[PDB]
Amino acid sequence: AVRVTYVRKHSYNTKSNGIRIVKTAGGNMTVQHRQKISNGVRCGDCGCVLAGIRHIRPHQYGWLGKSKRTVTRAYGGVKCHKCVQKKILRAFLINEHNLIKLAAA
Amino acid sequence: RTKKVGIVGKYGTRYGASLRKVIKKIEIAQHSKYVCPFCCKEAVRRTACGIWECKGCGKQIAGGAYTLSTISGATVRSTVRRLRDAKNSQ
Amino acid sequence: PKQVQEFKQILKLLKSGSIRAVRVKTNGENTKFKVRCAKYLYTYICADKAKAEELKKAIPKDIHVVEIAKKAP
Amino acid sequence: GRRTLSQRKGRGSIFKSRSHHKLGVAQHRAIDFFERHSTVRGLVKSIEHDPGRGAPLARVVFRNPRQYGLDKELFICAEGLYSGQYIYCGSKASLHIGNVLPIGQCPEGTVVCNVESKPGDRGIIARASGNYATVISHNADNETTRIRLPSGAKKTLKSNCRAMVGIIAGGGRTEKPILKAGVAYRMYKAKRTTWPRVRGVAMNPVDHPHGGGNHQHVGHPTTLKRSSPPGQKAGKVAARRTGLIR
Amino acid sequence: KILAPGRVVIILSGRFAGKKAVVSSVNLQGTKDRKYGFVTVVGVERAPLKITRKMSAKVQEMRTSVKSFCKVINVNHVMPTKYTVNLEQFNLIKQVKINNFEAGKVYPISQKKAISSQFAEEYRKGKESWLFTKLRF
RNA sequence: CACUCAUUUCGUUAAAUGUUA
RNA sequence: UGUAAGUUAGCAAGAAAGAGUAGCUCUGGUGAUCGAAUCAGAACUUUAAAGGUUAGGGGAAUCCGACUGUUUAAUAAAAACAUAGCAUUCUGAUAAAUCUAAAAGGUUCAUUACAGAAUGUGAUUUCUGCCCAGUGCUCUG
RNA sequence: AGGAUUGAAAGGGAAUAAGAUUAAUAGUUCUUAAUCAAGAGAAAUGGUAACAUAUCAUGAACUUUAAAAUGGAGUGUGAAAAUCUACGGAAGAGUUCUCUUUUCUUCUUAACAAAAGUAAAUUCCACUGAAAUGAAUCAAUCAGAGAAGUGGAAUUUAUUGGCUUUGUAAGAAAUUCAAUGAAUUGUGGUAUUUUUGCAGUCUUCAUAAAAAUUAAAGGGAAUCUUUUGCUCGUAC
Repeated sequence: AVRVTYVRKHSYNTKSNGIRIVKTAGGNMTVQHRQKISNGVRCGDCGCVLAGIRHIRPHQYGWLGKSKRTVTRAYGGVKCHKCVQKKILRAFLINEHNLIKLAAA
Repeated sequence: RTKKVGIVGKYGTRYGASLRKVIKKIEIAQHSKYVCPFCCKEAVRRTACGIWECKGCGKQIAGGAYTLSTISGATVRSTVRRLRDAKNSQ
Repeated sequence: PKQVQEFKQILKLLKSGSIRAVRVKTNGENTKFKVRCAKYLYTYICADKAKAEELKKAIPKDIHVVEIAKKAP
Repeated sequence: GRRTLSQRKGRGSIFKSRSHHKLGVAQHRAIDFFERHSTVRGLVKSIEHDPGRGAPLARVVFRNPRQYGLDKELFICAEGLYSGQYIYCGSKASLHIGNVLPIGQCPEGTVVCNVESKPGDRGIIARASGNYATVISHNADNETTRIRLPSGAKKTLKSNCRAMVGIIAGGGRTEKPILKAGVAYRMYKAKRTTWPRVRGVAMNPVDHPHGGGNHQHVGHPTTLKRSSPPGQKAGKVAARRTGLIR
Repeated sequence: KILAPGRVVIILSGRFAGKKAVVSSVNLQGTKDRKYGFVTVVGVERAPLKITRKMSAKVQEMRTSVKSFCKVINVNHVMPTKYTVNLEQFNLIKQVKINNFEAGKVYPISQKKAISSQFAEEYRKGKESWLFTKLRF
């Protein structure tokens, strides 16, 4: 087999020193540098991973399109649909209860 | 499989019969499931010492070190409930 | 490098003044029209000789054209 | 002679607390008008494990009484607290588990925890696992109340000293027998450097006052006065009694 | 009937989550294309802003404009309220039928602005108040 | 014995203390 | 294939003890809508087969330490140290211990008796007898 | 507005690859092809929904959320590479008086992007409402706070979007032949190992960093081309 060497001067297998050995022209293999695996967005209430948003590095969200870093809904990109649905029902039902309980019962 | 050394069989023969018997009672309770006080599902499992999380129900409950509710904290809950009634009613 | 897909978009590339150079590579099966623009190198894979000649005529006369064959320049 | 290990512990070089992963300081919120004369509501967002302490900690979020924003707190969780719970702090708070009330509002016999020794000092007593203090009696003549500390001693505090109603979570932690020296080694991961304790008799005369001779023995009485200088105060200090009590 | 024409509802999910809408037609059984219980709702996408005495009349009228939407929504995705409007006052809502909705294409902007204009006119007269206030989640 | 006014130990964004209304 | 006393019932245990193993020619079992090395069996032949390399000697008792771990770099690796278990002492935090010449100084302490600090013995089982005169320590005198 | 300096060439971090080249330097030079940062030239739609639209489709103060950013063990499994191997060959070499349609060697392709064809795992959404209880895993585990089934949405899989394929791009490179010019560069595998993710299980009196910096939300104040990219290390 073909053995390879690090290209940069980092000699230790740290988290930021990940490599991939891929085949090149002529049969020789070159060394790449692979990105770290990143987490996604979580709902602020239930801590569940949000859908519709990619799991990329924080600085790479700026390069994405405007619609690719959020969801077209209230609290989109910070609250899940279950998280939001309870917020709406909490807001309406509590105010309605206050209207009859107090406020000229 | 084993006559009487059920869960402390992982300790082999190296901690004394009584010490293995004392910890056997605690480890059975520590790793068991408990009935969720809010959704009544046998799904509460300890994560850290004093933190009990209810799996299929999404609740985090503070409790005992190795059981969901201690007997000392059970009477305190009933003591405070009785004291609150006396304060509320005269 | 980006690839244009059908015959319409390539013409608008030569019609536009953003062009910088054109290289035509003839392969054993098809011929590629590589338009060197400011940012990218657009290429069109033409498999029809009749439409290849039409694209050759549409090249503005004031731009450099490189014809490549089995031997590179 | 040399300096004993008890003396080297006071300089605090390798004996400093291993408090790097700790959540923070666990205490009540700073006392303001809205808690002296009214009540505030706090949401229990999560319950976490504070390294180095046996009881869980609660991340309570009070909204704000005077400005716009949030007030993120960090309480010592009472047994029975759950995520999403509403707790109330204030003079007019109801007598429920987890609420923080002035000690004078608690009826006699109430079980409280995280009691303040001085009003507004954010909790001193009854903070370890499963620990609590009991209200003994009140005294409206001088605005003072009596409570029973977890050690059994009685203490007289101002009636507006604050405490949380309930038991500190995590009780029964010390009833589980450590079996391995490794488990005891991990217990002090977020604590001080104390664990592997070499007996004084096993040392040399230079190292310890117990450093013996040809036979491992102390040689002199192990009960000492409180006025003994550091470096000789090894053993039992001001021991009223001694031996297996009956 | 809980879901009847003229009833005011609150949308729970979708792009218009938390908006207030008025029911036009009800179909609990569903159709061949619509395999669910649904209602046709006319809602207020953008609630009016508050106005003061300092703002000029052209700014006041602009600030009180109402942005409306017409949408078919599953009956499971709306929470009915106890409020009802008079469908005679909002006559244009009566003509928002199921057949007016074509799946895939944009709703006609002419009908949307015609309802939007009349929504703002009734808000200016102050006849309906709970409909035209933004719900704070 | 009573007080606070030096003094001690604290807490806060010195964020409604005390007396009237 | 078989495996004893003892035992904290988990082990002792690879206990101990015995038989088989090569080459060649075949058969069968284990799948998917052609393929995997694996297992079992049967003929015949020989210099009768793990052994080129690699690769546990075993049993019967006694003493010490319970066990995993650490140690005198350069004559001592242990029965010494640690250990978990047991027990004792002080301390309500402005405290206990304790560094500093001093200090809105420092450490355990981002701590609060299920805690902090000081000690002895050293797992489990069984048991810890009598003595407060002397020297300590203590007293609510 | 909230707290000063320094502290990592293994922690966090905007963005570059292939081929060629030198007596010696090369993610640094050359060729070709890219990327990043900082500059210059009354406010949209679609889907029931999960959510989706080459910038599109305004969004200030203030506040909140998420990311950067989190132990270990063990099991299963997706993909790539290496090794082994099946089919079909092209080119060269080795052995050959004893045979061997034989043994051996080459048959490759980057960053960055595209979107013919097509996956595995997980989480959600719509319809319906499960007991004669079903569904499933190596193990588990799950279900009227709603299973299974049918049809969908999203994300992860060493860059865009995981794999084949495509642009780059064969014009390079590899192996041959002739004396610079010519030839080739399929398709597979329910195999092993390494690497890289994923999914749930277990374990703790252990719960296993922060900041720079980035994005989103709530609120509603106001009304394609082109330029530049400094300092220092870089030999062995």
